[PDB]
Amino acid sequence: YENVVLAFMEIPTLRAAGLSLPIAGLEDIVTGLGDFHYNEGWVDGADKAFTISA
Amino acid sequence: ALLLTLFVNILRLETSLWTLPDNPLDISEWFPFSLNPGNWRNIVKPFPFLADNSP
Repeated sequence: YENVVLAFMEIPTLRAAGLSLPIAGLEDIVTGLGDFHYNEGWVDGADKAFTISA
Repeated sequence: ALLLTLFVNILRLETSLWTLPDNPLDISEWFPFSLNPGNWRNIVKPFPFLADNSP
């Protein structure tokens, strides 16, 4: 039972579909990465930040 | 073992609701209108299990 319950989180994003970005020409045009993209990235856990706020 | 471990995480990333067969990497299980892979970014190449001679 230890580290089974509430031990992991996945947080999604709008990056694939589209967003405005703080880059010249992208501030008012919705653009996304495309259907082909990198899927996941591990947030580093050595200081336990995810237990204060994920 | 590696291709199934990859495939199970591809199913997760394409958010599939498909029930696993007894062997998920047998192509005979993927059709008709079963796996519905037509929109996917990534897939595993299926193969017959009795021919796999890897250690």
